[PDB]
Amino acid sequence: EEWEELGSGIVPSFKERRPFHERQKDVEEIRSQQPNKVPVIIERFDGERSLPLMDRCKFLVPEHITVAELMSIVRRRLQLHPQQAFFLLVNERSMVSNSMSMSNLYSQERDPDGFVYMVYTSQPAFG
Ligand SMILES: [Mg+2]
Repeated sequence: EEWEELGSGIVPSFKERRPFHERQKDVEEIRSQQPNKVPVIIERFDGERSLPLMDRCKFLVPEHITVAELMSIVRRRLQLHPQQAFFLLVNERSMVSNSMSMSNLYSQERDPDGFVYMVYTSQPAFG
């Protein structure tokens, strides 16, 4: 009569893995060390079946980098067919390949814990 664990195979996300205060401390220290860099969490969308997983979810992006530029990097890193559909969301909102800096994105979209959370999908918003 011993407790058997279930669901070892279901990977938790970053927020599920680490507590708020422990996440908040990571951003505090990193911002002090490298203040010209933006903390980002980039994970796969839950339902997603086409696009692959990456080994890392914690990332540092220089302030000057563009949203368009970040999408190309994330797209390149996953090694996809060029026709394959790729979208990158912040707070469940799709992003256009636009000219805005990571520092402007960070100001506008940061989570209370200090990270910006992004998720990548094959599913388009509309259509
Ligand atoms: Mg889950």
